[PDB]
Formats: sequence, C-alpha cells, structure tokens
Amino acid sequence: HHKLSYSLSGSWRVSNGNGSLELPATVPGYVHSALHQHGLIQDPYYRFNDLNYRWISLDNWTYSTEFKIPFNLSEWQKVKLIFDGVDTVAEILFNNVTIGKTDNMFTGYSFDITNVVKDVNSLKLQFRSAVQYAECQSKAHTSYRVPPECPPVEQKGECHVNFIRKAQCSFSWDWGPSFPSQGIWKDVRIEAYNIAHLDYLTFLPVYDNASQAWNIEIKASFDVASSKSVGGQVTVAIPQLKTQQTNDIELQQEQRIVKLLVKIRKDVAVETWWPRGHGNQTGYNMTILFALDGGLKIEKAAKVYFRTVQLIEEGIKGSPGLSFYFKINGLPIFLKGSNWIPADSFQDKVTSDRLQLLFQSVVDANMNTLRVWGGGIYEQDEFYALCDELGIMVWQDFMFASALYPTEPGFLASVRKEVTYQVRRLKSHPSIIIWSGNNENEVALSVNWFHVNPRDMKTYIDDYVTLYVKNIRKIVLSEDKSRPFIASSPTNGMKTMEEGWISYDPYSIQYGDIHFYNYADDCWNWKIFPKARLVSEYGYQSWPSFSTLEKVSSQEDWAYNSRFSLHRQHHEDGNHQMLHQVKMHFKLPQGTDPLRTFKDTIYLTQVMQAQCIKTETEFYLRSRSEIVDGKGHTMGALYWQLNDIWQAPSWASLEYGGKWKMLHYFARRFFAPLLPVGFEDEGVFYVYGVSDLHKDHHTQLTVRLHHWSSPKPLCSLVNSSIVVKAGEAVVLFQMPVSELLKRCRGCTRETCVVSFYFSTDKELFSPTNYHFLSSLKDAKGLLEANITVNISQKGNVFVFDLETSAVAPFVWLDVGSIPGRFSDNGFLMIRKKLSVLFYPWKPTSKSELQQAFSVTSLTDTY
Ligand SMILES: *[C@@H]1O[C@H](CO)[C@@H](O[C@@H]2O[C@H](CO)[C@@H](O)[C@H](O)[C@H]2NC(C)=O)[C@H](O)[C@H]1NC(C)=O
Ligand SMILES: *[C@@H]1O[C@H](CO[C@@H]2O[C@@H](C)[C@@H](O)[C@@H](O)[C@@H]2O)[C@@H](O)[C@H](O)[C@H]1NC(C)=O
Ligand SMILES: *[C@@H]1O[C@H](CO[C@@H]2O[C@@H](C)[C@@H](O)[C@@H](O)[C@@H]2O)[C@@H](O)[C@H](O)[C@H]1NC(C)=O
Ligand SMILES: *[C@@H]1O[C@H](CO)[C@@H](O)[C@H](O)[C@H]1NC(C)=O
Ligand SMILES: *[C@@H]1O[C@H](CO)[C@@H](O)[C@H](O)[C@H]1NC(C)=O
Ligand SMILES: *[C@@H]1O[C@H](CO)[C@@H](O)[C@H](O)[C@H]1NC(C)=O
Ligand SMILES: OC[C@H]1O[C@@H](O)[C@@H](O)[C@@H](O)[C@@H]1O
Ligand SMILES: [Ca+2]
Repeated sequence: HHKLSYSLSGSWRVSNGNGSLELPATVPGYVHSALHQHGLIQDPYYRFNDLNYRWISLDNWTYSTEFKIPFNLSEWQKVKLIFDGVDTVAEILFNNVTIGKTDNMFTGYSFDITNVVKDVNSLKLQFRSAVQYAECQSKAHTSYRVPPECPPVEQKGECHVNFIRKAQCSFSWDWGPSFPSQGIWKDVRIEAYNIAHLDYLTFLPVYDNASQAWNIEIKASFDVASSKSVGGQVTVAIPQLKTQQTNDIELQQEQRIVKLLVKIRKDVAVETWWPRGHGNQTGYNMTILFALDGGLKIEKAAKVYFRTVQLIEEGIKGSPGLSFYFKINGLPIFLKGSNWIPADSFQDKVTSDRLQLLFQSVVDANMNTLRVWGGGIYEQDEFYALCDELGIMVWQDFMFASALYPTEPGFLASVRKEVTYQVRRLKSHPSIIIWSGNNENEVALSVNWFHVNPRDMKTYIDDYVTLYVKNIRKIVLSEDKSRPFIASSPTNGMKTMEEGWISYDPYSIQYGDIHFYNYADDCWNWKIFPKARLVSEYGYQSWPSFSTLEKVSSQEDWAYNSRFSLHRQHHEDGNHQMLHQVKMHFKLPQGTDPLRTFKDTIYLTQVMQAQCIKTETEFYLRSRSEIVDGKGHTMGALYWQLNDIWQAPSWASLEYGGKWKMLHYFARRFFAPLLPVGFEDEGVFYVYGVSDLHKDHHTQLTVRLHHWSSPKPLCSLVNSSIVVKAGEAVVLFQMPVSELLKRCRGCTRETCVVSFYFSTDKELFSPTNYHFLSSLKDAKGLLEANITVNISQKGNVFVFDLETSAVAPFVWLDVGSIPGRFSDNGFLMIRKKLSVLFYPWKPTSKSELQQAFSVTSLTDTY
C-alpha cells in the first residue's frame, strides 16, 4: 500500500548544444534514432554516413521533459528517481537543480528527489559528447599513457574508448562502425514510498554437497525513510517443491540488508536445468513476500533454476598440462556456439521481436552456448531470459576488451558500481556458466601488443591485477561462488593464477582456452589448427548478401574494390585475405558483368568461410576424446562471430538483419548431436564419429564416391559394427587414398568426391557429410549445373523442389530481403531432385518469393 512506482518512459524532447535543433525523442532512445525517426537525417548506416554524421557524436545533447505527478506530495515520505541505464556522461537537472551526475553506461542510478519534486516538474539530462569526454579523461591521465590511444585507420573510429565506461565497440571495431551516441537506453521510473523501499533483491541457487540438498541464498537491501527501526516478516514460497519458509526481519538506516537461506526439503525431488540438447530447462515459480509494520507489503516473483556448473582443470594421462571443460550437473558437455556482439549500434532498436528471432536462429543451428563478448554490452534482461528458457549457456565477459585501462580512483569507483550492479542483476540466471574478466587483455600484456617499454611494464602489470583481480574478481566472488571465474580469455586458467595472473604463454594449447586466427595458410589443412583444451574464438571473414548491402549502397558502389566496399572493411587487408583464401581452392569469378562478378565474389567468400570453418570446427569436434602428440581433449568450440552490428564484411554467420549466411547453414550441420567428420592424413582417409548423446549409439556408416559426371555411386562401403561412445569421438573408418581409389575404379583425386552418412534414427538428427580429394579449381569432369526450381506453398511454409543437370557443388538459394531462411543451403547436391523448405519471418506470398528468387552453384562463377 505504501509504495508507488510508475514509468517515465515515453516521448521526451531532445536538443543540441546551441539549441538550433529541437525535436521529439522517445525514451528509451538515442539521439541518432530520434534524428532518423524524425526524418532530420538519412539512415546512419547508409554508405559513408558514419563519416558525415560525425557532428552528432561530437555535440552535447540534452533530453528534457515536463510532467505532472499522479500522486499527492503530502502522502509520501520519500520520492526517488531511478535510471536503469544512461549512455553515458550526463548531468541530471531536476527543476533547475543538479541532483546528480553519471559516467557509466552499465550501472543504474537512484536519486533522492523528495526535497526537489513539485506538483509539476522538469527533468533534463545534459549529456556530454562521449568522444570529447573520453579525450579529456585521457589528457587528465598525465602520470602515463594507457594504450591503445587511437584505433587502426581502417576502422574510421574515435580515440580513447578505454577511458569511458561505455560499450567498447561504440568507437568502431574491425567489424563495426563509430556511432558513439547519447541517450537514455533503459527505463526511467518515479518511485515514492513510506517506511521502506527495496533498492535491490537478488538470489542464488546452490547445491551443498555437505548437505546433498539444494539451497537458495537471498539478499535484499532496503532504504528506510525514518530513523526508527522497522520490523516484519518475509515469506519465501515455492509451491511446486512444497517449500515455504518465514523468518523475522528488522531494518534500520544502518542495518538495511536482509540475508536469507532457504533449504529445500530433501523429501521432494528437484528437476535440474540443462542446456539445449542435453536435458530440460525446467524451472520453478517462486514468490518472496515482505510484510512490514504499518501494512507495507512488498512482493517479488521470479523463476528459480537449479543447476551446478564446474570448470574442471584436471590431469590427463599422457598429456602435460591441465584440462579445460565444463561439467553441468556432473556431466561433461561440449560447448557448441559462437560469440555474441551488440545487435545494433543503437540498443533502443534491438526490439523484443528481433531478439526472439535471433534466438530462433541460434537454436535452429544446434548451438548450446553464447559468449557475450566483452566489447559489447551487458545485454538486456530479455536476452538472458531467452537463454534460460531456451537452454543456451552464456560465457559472460565483463565489458573490458582488447585494451589497457586506467587505475585512476574515479575510474575504479565507477567500475565498482558497474560490476556490483551487473553481477547482482545477472547472477540468478542458470544460463551463465562462467565469469570472464576481459577479452584478450592477458595476451596484450603477455605478448605486449601495445609495444610498451619494458621499463614501464611493471606499471601496467599492476593495473591489470588491480582491475581484474583486486576489484572485479574481488566483487564477483563476494557475491557468487557457484560459477568459475577467469581473469581473461584466452587464458591458462589455474596456471595463469599460479604465474601471477599473466601467463608466460596464454595461447598455450596445454592450458585454458585459446583464440585462433589464420589468413595466410590453407584452411583445409587441419594441421595448422591447434589441438587445444577449448577454443573460445576462431573465424574467417566473408561479405553479406547483395540483398543486405543493397539497402545502404548506391549503384556505383557495387564493386569488390569500390570506395564503398573498402570503406566498409574494418579489417587490415580483409578483402585481399578473403580472395587469397578463395584462390586456395576455387577460381575467382570470370564474368563480363561487373554486377554479376560482384555477387559471385560475395558468394565465393561465403563459400570459403563456410567450408573453412566447417573444416576447423570438425577438427575440434573429433579431438574431444583423443590425445595426439601430448595434445587433445578439446571440449568446446565457439566460433567468431555470430551476428553483425551493421552491413559490412565480418566473421559473422548472421547478416545485420538476421539473414543467414552460408556459414550458419553449415553450423546446423556440424553442430548436430551425432555426425561423422571426414579428413585424411598423409594419404589415408579417416572418418571419425562425434557424439553429444548421453548413451552409446549403435548405427551404420556408409561411404560412397561419385564422379562429377553422374550421381551414381561407384562405391558403397558399409560397416554394420559401428558404436560411438557417449559424448565421445572415435575413428570408425581407415583406408588409404590410392587403395580407396582402386576400390572405386574410374575415380581420381580430381574427378570424384567422397560422401558418407549415418543411419537416420527418425528421432535423431544426423546430416550427411562430404570430403574433397582435390581443390575444386583443379576438378575435372565438372559439368555446369542447370538447376530448375518449383515453388509451392504448403501451410505457413513454402516448398522448393529442385532438379539439377548434374552434381552441383554449393547450391545457394536466395530470395533477397524477404525475411526468412531455408531448411538447408550451400549443400553439395549429389541427388538430381532435392526438396528444401522456406520459413517466413513475415507474411509472404508465392509471387513475392517467385519474383525475388535466384539459385546459384559453383560453376556459375566462372
Ligand atoms: C508460473 O508463472 C507463469 C507466469 O509468468 C505462468 O504462466 C502463465 O500461465 C497462464 C495460464 O497457465 C497463462 O495464461 C499466462 O499467459 C502465462 N504467463 C506467462 C508469462 O507465461 C505459469 O503457468 C506458472 N507456472 C506454474 C507451475 O504455476
Ligand atoms: C537556474 O539556477 C541557476 C543557479 O542554480 C545553479 O545552476 C543551475 C544550472 C543548477 O545546476 C543548480 O543546481 C545550481 O545551483 C540560476 O543562475 C539560473 O538563473 C536559474 N534559471 C532558471 C530559469 O531558473
Ligand atoms: C537449362 O535448363 C533449362 C530448363 O531445362 C528443362 O528442365 C530440365 C530439368 C530438363 O528436363 C530439360 O530437358 C528441360 O527443358 C533449359 O531451357 C535451358 O536450355 C538449359 N540451358 C541453359 C544454358 O539455360
Ligand atoms: C549550432 O552549431 C552548428 C554546428 O554544426 C551550426 O551548424 C549551427 O549554425 C549553430 N547554430 C547556432 C544558432 O549557432
Ligand atoms: C561539450 O561540452 C564540453 C564541456 O562542457 C565542452 O568543452 C565542449 O566544447 C562541448 N562541445 C560542443 C560541441 O559544444
Ligand atoms: C524432461 O521433460 C520431458 C518432457 O518432454 C519429460 O518426459 C521428462 O521426464 C523430463 N525429465 C526430467 C528429468 O524430469
Ligand atoms: O583480435 C582478434 C579478434 O578478437 C576478438 O575478441 C574480437 O576483438 C574480434 O573483433 C577480433 O577479430
Ligand atoms: Ca591457453
């Protein structure tokens, strides 16, 4: 009864520095989006507008609004103004009275406006240019410099992003643009109360081996209006588990924290939480009822998920070092996923509809893990909600990435609020399986990316410990000891700690995880890849579809080396690298039409990306159970990256807008719960069988060869005694190349292609798989395909019946910007007739698809 909370989200007014501009602005919202929505600027993502609209990021904007309160002043002791997120530096004026300042995008603020609030009020937020601010903070840090000062030239970005607690990629990255915007990107609320006010509430399910039963630790901080003590009770009820607990409590201006510990009856069983593809995601409805003196009842609800995670760094016989794998509820699980970056340069445009759709694409690719990369943001509440319900584990970096940061007291003060705020918000989610201090910053000091004098190294080493160990780690562990914590990624884990938090070789394959990138060598030669304990990053680059680029480019920009394409590339020599990797096995497009060449080149990059990553991932999958050369037991593969922040060349598999690249279509295939991987080593074709199932599978293997001329098998080697251990990977077929060619007379490395598959279980998904005995640019007898398509509607899905003139490699179906994706794409089409489906994301007709359709095979490129 004695509580009142209503939102201030809605239509505000935004003005520029000299007041020349004043327009309506929505909250949550940024300036750019308010200017774009009001039609005062083009789409910032259009061509070179990241350079033209730089004036927006450098000016100082102001959000203002005048409101009448829906409650009488004399009926409430205290009134507070709450911000769930302000981006970033702003002075908050309430009735021409400065009530507070902000400087950290990733923490909420609360302000006591009891003495300032009137019947009608005016709330202004006077933001300051994030760019100009980050520079003054840099100039004020005169004791020494904190690298990197400015980003690479090919990123077209701003300097000193590490001096502001703001999304680190907001000043540009090697796949994203520089749009350091300003605005209120989270809800804003007025809250008046009497007696008490719940500042925050947090809980943490834990399993006590010393008790063999589950427990829920709860912590709630209150703010008491009066100096007098306050009594009451609190009741925690979980009916589904027949649990109910009531405890006395008291609050005071100094003793304002409540700590509870609910034990769950051992008589009742508790269903635990599991990642997608390894169990259920069952949770439990829970209510926490506070009942205080004077009839003030504060109730909060939330779903409770029970789950134990362990980062096991144990010993391995014959392999020096320490393992690195996760045990969920006691079972080792192989991480299968990618790295998550912000889905847009402006978070107010990352609607709920977009998120669920993006999470459907992640689910539909058989992924079970997502790494919230430390250069983006602590994602919105619905992001981690979708992870919990869908069963996606979350590797959660803190928002410090690829940079050294200052230890100035004001900065740490700001970082402490952030970390305390975010840990308390996120630690109740089961999805999160590990805390991670930063991205690649342990490597930056170990290798010295920023070329510091060995004299001043001591300084930066201390700042690394101060920030990630003395502060971030100190806070995480004071709030949560249920999840592992690592200071950085890639790291050596326990070994890193043993060496003072900066290992001698953080890229070690014998400890911790690694990031691997290679643009010069042949990506088919799996011997280049490291047989590490866990791979948390790895990726090749490709261009998005022409359909995506068309929306932010002109007619003259559609060339592979145009001013627009080179400007959109934010990676050093990314275009040359991609083509250098295409030439490795394919033929650069040889056409007359510059537009067709441009499209066929994109197509090829996506072919190079898909096959490269498919080669690399499959290597990590089969390396999960073996030790070779003192290396092995790989228990995780998260490729870089998942999504795009804008239309540009990246490592992603989801183009900005959600459209699946060809890589993502391969992801659903090489992340299946059971698949065979094919490869050869010094002239011997091997076939491993990877398993994610919980019990051993008895199935059959069939190996076949095909001449490009006709799709009929010159070979059908079948083995009926095939058993794949649970969750393991083992070789199941071994035969020399020249011998295998003699078994399939009329075949050459350069004329035939290998095919193999498991026996479908109807209730188990196991796709086919192929292997190339030679580069397709050296292939012979490869008749150019001539694919005929017939579209037909069947319910809310569309059918695509195909017929090809011969074996078509890398068949690519594209229906332009029509939102949706196919059931399979980029496949090696051996059969003459194949049928795939199309799942619309918005209403579409038979004619819309018919008109924008276009099929492509490899031979069409030259
Ligand atoms: C736990 O609480 C949720 C509410 O968040 C319940 O889900 C609602 O169920 C009703 C009817 O069963 C639906 O009309 C609502 O649309 C549901 N809401 C949501 C958000 O899903 C859920 O049933 C509860 N579970 C139990 C076991 O009581
Ligand atoms: C607003 O108030 C000014 C003095 O108050 C000081 O400055 C303002 C901007 C706030 O930061 C407040 O916290 C400070 O104490 C006056 O000089 C000015 O004339 C006033 N203007 C109006 C329109 O009331
Ligand atoms: C490509 O194919 C076109 C369509 O061919 C028709 O469908 C296939 C499946 C065969 O059954 C064929 O007999 C049909 O006529 C042809 O119209 C076209 O000429 C072919 N060649 C080229 C260069 O387009
Ligand atoms: C405000 O500053 C902008 C800077 O781009 C300038 O174009 C505009 O004319 C200025 N308006 C006034 C009234 O000074
Ligand atoms: C923004 O504010 C800062 C601090 O008041 C000031 O130094 C800077 O000149 C302002 N920028 C503009 C474009 O007015
Ligand atoms: C998981 O959910 C399924 C429903 O599809 C149910 O049959 C099964 O018993 C559940 N598992 C556990 C351990 O409760
Ligand atoms: O620096 C190597 C890679 O590291 C990742 O963490 C991201 O920063 C990527 O953008 C980058 O390509
Ligand atoms: Ca390592």
